[PDB]
Amino acid sequence: RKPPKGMFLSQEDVEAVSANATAATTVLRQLDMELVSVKRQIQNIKQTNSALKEKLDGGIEPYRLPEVIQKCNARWTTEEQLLAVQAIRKYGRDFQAISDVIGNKSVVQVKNFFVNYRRRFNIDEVLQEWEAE
Amino acid sequence: PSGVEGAAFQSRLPHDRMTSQEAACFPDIISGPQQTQKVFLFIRNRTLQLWLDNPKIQLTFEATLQQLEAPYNSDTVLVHRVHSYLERHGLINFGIYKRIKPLPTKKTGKVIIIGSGVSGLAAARQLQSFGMDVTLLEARDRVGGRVATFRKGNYVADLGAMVVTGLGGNPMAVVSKQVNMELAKIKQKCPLYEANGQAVPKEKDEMVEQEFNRLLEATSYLSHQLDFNVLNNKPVSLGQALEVVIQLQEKHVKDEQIEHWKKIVKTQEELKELLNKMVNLKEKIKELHQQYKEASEVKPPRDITAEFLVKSKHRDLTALCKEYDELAETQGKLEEKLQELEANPPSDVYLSSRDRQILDWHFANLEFANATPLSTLSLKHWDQDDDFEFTGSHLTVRNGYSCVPVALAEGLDIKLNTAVRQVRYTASGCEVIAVNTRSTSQTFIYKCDAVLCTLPLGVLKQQPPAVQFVPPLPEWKTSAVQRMGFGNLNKVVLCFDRVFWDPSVNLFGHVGSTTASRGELFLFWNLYKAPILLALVAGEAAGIMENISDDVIVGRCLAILKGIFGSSAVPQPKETVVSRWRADPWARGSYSYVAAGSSGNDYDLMAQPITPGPSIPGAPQPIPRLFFAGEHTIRNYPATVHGALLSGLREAGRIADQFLGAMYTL
Amino acid sequence: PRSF
Repeated sequence: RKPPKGMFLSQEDVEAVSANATAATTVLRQLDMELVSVKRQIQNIKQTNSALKEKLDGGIEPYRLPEVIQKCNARWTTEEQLLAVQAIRKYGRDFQAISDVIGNKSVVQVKNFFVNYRRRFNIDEVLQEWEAE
Repeated sequence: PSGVEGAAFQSRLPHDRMTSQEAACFPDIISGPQQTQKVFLFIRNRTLQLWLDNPKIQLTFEATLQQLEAPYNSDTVLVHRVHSYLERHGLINFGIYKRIKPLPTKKTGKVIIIGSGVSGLAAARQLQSFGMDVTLLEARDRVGGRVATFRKGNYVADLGAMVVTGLGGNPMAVVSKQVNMELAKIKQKCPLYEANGQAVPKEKDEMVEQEFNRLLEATSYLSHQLDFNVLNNKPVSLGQALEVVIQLQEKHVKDEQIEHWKKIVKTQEELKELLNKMVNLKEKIKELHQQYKEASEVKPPRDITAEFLVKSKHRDLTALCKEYDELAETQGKLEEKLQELEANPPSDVYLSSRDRQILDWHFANLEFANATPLSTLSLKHWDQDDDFEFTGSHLTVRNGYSCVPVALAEGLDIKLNTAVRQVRYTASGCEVIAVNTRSTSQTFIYKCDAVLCTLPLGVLKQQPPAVQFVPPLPEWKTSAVQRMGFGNLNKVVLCFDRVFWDPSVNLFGHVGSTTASRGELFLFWNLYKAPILLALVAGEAAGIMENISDDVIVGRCLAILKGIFGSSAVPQPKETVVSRWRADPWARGSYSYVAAGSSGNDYDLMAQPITPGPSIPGAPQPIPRLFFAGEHTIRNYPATVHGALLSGLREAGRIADQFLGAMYTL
Repeated sequence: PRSF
């Protein structure tokens, strides 16, 4: 039913290497060229990729910033209330960033904020202008 | 196999079925009840066993019936019909046996046999055995034909056949018992030395051989499973197919490198897009720092909008620092993936030149077996006789294979030095016209009832004809002769004054330099008592070494021996012999092969006899007068000595049945 | 057709 294992033989293939005299030598040069083609294409992205490596010298260690550790509180100092309103205008609904900006309020205290002070801060409006960007 | 059933196997017969030949002789039984067939089958097997168990004495009908048991020794016409069939077709009482009932003095009918080669002798011994007047006409000054046996002093070396292919069902097994032939086995350990004379290591040696046997099966798959058996009208040869399989294996090695490196490229491109995000992000990060610093440079206490900018900037700076860290996470993997593929590549080449050169020796051996270059061998049929292989070690004949034919020639009328030039066969008999090979003017005429022709196929194929048939052989016969292949191999005999090779190694190779010279002195045999080394020239090289003096050939032989064993251990050989089969005019070749465009069917055509036309128009169809025997006629066991022998026995029964009358079919 |  099937060849020896490892040997490759195929109706499509066999016809293509018999179709004429040097139809053998032909097909084995479109593959020797296909090979060199793809082989220097490697040294040339291997070359490009080397440049981009040089530009990342040092990574971002100098531009990094220390982590902030601060115990998450419950009351809303009027300071923190105002950081909130300005945060809702630059971050839309990304509560994660909004909690990160404040740094002391639960992503859910943030959600709670949205409904409690909803009236006295007009976030719908504020939010509607966040959408204007 | 053992018992009565071993006799059926040893006689090339199914122990539990009636063969087609037997049905024709015994239609009553094979069309009859299953019980009768089993009785017959036993009586057949049991008689074979008797003859086999002691083949130096005739097995008479009496001796047989004696030693059967009832119920089998009850029906005595069934035992008589079985014994007579057996004896007629050379299944019992063939070869060299002591006659219990001396052949009657008055002969019946007359038969000329052309050639005292083994097949000729076989039929001739059997025809005389049947009480017929048998004369053999031999062109040479010796019997044996292709079984030659160089003899000078203590040296003995056959230049023709030299191996007995295993006694398991081999008529030669019987003849060996019948005639003492020193039989030695052949250890199959053969090491192959390279062109430089350095022994090939087991690694390559075992590797290539496995790949060779792997390429062979590949052709058999091209032949039977893809029906790749015809190309631009010409039928496909084995050589052709082996090339289309080595090409397709070299193609595959490339397709395999392409789609591997093409994983590298794709992988490297993935990296290219990743480093472009990472360098454009270290830019947003560098710029963002300039802003958070600057925004932190506004010392407190500040308005709540100024404080928002510092915290917000420090956050998008923490956001973009999460991103850039997730991307040098992804960068790590890709960097390691590349390092994998780069140092884990696939096979670079299908076959090294040194490896393939070794392979070309394995193709030399295959051109040895079939005595012809592989381009010629029919792809579909070259191995059609492979089902009928005997079982057992292959052997050699230490005293020379010449003794068998000579023994058979004992008691036969052999006219040596007698070159048949015209065979003339007519509705009323035949006359054979021969000359004397020494002074050719001196002409001979032989009249006879039937001519059995064991002319070598190469003789039959000579253009212009070396033997004229009158009337001409019919087209169905001469087309068969053209189509069939008759090839060539030669041997060189090297006689030294001392063993300087490995004495526990019967045969050792030499690897050629080219594909074109793969056959040229590619194999050597220590086979004999004396210090004799045998060199084989096969393939395309056989036909070309015949144009080169013996010294030039012995020259090359020494050279290759020399490098293989040192230049101070290989002395000049005392006596040297070279054959030239395709040059010999009585062989024009070594033996036959299934050539492309031929089939096994041609081997049967060769064996059909020729029935001549009626002399007086209106007369009834005559008797067949011209018969054929020999290596190229036995389709199931060709190119061999046993095949020849079987062909000879075959025609003797066929000829006898015709002129003596088969009274065993009633 | 394949020897030894």
